[PDB]
Amino acid sequence: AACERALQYKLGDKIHGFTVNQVTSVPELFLTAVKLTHDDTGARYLHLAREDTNNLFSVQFRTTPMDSTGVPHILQHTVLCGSQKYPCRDPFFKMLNRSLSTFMNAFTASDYTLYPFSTQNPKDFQNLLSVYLDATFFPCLRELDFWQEGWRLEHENPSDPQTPLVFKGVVFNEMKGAFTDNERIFSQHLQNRLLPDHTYSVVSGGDPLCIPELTWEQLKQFHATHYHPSNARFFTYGNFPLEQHLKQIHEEALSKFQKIEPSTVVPAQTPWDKPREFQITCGPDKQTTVSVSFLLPDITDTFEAFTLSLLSSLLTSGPNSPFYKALIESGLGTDFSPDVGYNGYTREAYFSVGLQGIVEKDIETVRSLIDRTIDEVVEKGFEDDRIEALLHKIEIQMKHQSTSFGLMLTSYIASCWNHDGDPVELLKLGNQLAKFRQCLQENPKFLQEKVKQYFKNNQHKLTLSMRPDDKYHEKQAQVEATKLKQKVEALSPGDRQQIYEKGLELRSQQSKPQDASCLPALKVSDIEPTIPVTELDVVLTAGDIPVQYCAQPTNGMVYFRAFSSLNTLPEELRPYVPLFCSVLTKLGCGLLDYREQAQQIELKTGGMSASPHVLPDDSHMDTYEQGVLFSSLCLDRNLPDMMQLWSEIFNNPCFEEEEHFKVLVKMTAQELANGIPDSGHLYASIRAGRTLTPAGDLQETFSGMDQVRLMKRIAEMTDIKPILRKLPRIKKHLLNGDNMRCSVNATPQQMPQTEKAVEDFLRSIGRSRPVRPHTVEKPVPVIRKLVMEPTFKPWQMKTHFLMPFPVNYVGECIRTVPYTDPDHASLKILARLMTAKFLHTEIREKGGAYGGGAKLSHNGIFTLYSYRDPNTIETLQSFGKAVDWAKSGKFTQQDIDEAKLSVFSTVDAPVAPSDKGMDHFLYGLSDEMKQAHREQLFAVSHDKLLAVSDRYLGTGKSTHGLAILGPENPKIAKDPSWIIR
Ligand SMILES: [Zn+2]
Repeated sequence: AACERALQYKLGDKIHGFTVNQVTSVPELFLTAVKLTHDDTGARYLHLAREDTNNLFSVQFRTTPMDSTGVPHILQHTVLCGSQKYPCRDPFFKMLNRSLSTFMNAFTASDYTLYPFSTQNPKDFQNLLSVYLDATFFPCLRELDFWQEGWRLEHENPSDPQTPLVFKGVVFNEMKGAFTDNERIFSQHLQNRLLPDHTYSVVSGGDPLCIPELTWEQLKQFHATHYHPSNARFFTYGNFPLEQHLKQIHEEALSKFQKIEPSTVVPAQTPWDKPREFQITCGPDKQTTVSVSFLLPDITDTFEAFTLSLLSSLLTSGPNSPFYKALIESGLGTDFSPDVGYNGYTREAYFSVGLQGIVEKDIETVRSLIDRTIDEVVEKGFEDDRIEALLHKIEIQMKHQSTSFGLMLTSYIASCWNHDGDPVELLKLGNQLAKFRQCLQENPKFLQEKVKQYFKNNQHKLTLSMRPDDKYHEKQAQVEATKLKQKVEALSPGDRQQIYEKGLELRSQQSKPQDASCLPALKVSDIEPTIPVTELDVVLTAGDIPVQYCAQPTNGMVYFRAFSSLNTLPEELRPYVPLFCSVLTKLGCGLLDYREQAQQIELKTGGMSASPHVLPDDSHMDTYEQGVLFSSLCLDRNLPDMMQLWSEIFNNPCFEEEEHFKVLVKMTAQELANGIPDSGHLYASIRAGRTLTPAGDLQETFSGMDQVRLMKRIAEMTDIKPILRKLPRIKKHLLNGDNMRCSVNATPQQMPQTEKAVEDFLRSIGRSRPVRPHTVEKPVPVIRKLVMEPTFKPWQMKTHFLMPFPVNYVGECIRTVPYTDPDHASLKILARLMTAKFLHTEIREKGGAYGGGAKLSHNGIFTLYSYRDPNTIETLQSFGKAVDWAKSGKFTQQDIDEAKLSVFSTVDAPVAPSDKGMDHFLYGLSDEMKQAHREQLFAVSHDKLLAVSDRYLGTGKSTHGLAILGPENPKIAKDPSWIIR
């Protein structure tokens, strides 16, 4: 075992230029931590040895911008554009298709940049390690790679210098879209105002109005100052041998450097003498946000950070928390303000609390309630059972097995490590918990004293309020048009000529097919021919309810799911099903009111939820399954309590709870509205697909813009009673055992108790004709009752949702073929091929959009999309040209092999013990069906790819749907084939 092998390392051991400084067992996480330092550079290393085949590498640099140009963000994009050992264009994106990685990305936080990848293949790991090391330490930083990724002046037609110069660039648009999210605007300003003295006062990602101030030389300087191994932290996780990692890191990078003292220290924020307050504005959607925030200690004091994080949870988490009762239940707002709770990304942490959706006349009342709540907590402290619930919640987080543990761990330790803290102390949760408990036993006023010290008597307090401006982005555009004009007018004739020539040069480099034989690569033969079979046992229970049991190493956790059909539900009630689902476990049950119920759920489970699903059939486009998925998890010992809760929720849910219902509705509506820009492409594609299949229509109703708008309507109702009365009607057709199947994932030793607890639940719920005339029994590989609409006819629609956004989100959906159709595998390969070889270049590289690609869903919907796109019309035109390119067959066998690697990267991604058997449980596909599909994927050839392109994607071949979220577009507005919404 990897963790055992690492215990053999001794202090003082020398390995490939590193010295072992510490070896620590962390048995609660089944791992051994090895701390090392590189001898010559002083670079810090942490290896977490654990029996996990999904290994991760990351390198972290302390990056401290002193302006809002976004230099560390733009640098992060640019280092991935070519390096000394791999000078070809775009090593990172190319490696995405030459690898079987489980994760490959890069992130820029406020004061660090982090470069992680993960994979379960050891050769692949070495390959990706060499590319990442070369990119971060020896990057090309070519002027034109920057122009592409950062910002540039470019003629609207690069080969026509009489066309106007405009701003373009990937990060430029990425950040425009990031600050389309009004919570992100608030969150950025909060940090900037609370920590105004140093690096934390600026916009590290890039303020769009500041980006064009960035120069190429500034970009290179920032790299020279921050990207030295003395300024870095190296991290590996998993069961691959440490020695090979150290050998690569030393020989390919660190051996070329000597020790420096980096000029990258982030100094302490000097505490204020008196609180401050500020007001800002932000875009339209009466709706004022206000928060109060407090500066907290240095996160490098790990136990104090741990204590304050838990304290922040006690203060703000759930309907029983003091701030929830005082602020959310007050009905003064819709939801908590952004970044509520503990914020520990910055050298000094901070706590924040407040509300959004408040009428401006209520700001002072909110501020007063915040102060009154603090005084009350100081005086009365916290309920002991809530503290037990929190410690229980942490136990669940400790025991639950995830597939991305390495990524979670490096992200969790990053900020503390950034400021020379000790990441190993962060891993010792058992110690931290025990010390926290001992601190409660020894001082009964421990938490009260902490609240008094950090909240009541703390002068470093910020009140920030934000109010919408209906012309927010318009004013930004006007300022941008202004700055553009100033730059352009300043151009000498030589400058204009340089811009023209370099623009043409960049376009050429973006167009010319290039040799990539530089990069390492796996081969298709490195893909496993078959997959391990999933073992499950289906037992008919409580008569004829099928229950699926899947024994897994869940580490003492039980995962329960029940699926209940929607086939008997009157169709008029369908749009209210998502609302029903969101409040079902939150309104109280039986003798438990909503507060008692929340406490029991927090104390006894890791969560209990219901959600509506539409599950497409594997063989027929116009057949689907519809129902509600009930999902929960708990520790072994709490299983009977969990099922008792499910029994009460199914039998006696509190549908008379009108007050709390209104709170939940307004929270849900607020959250759905806030999340639109971040998921803009998803909303576009859901709309575009809604007229293509019966399932698609239902999905729009459940989770599309229609559902967002319905929730917003409901949240504005003066009398919510007519809605509330629909809930019992829904309960009647759903909360029973008439059309149900369940699943259980647990350890084989926990299985026997679980079968009994599950049987009792099923016997405890109600028992004893589909509203659709055509229902069909589809046996598995459990009879599922599906809806088929044999007279469904797809039709084309084009919808433009007018949004006050500075960028666009575009979706085009095309009806193709279901999973078991042999052409499905070809279309799946084609989606990645088109993304990698056409769409990424046209839409992102040339266009400047943050994202552009194609994908194929299980339902057979082929979707082309863009994300944070400055274009609309040109993007739709590129979709058409992508199809023309596919039909031309102008791609190589190597391009196809790379598309396969990419697809299999996704398809063969690790599945958590809790999620095993879910493919079978939900979609009813057996291992035999998946393996057949896998073989079809392996057999996809060049001739098949051009055939399916012509057969399904060509004009007039299949039905298409289109949707756009974005601002006014004159051309679309004048086209009567477009619906404006
Ligand atoms: Zn970025």
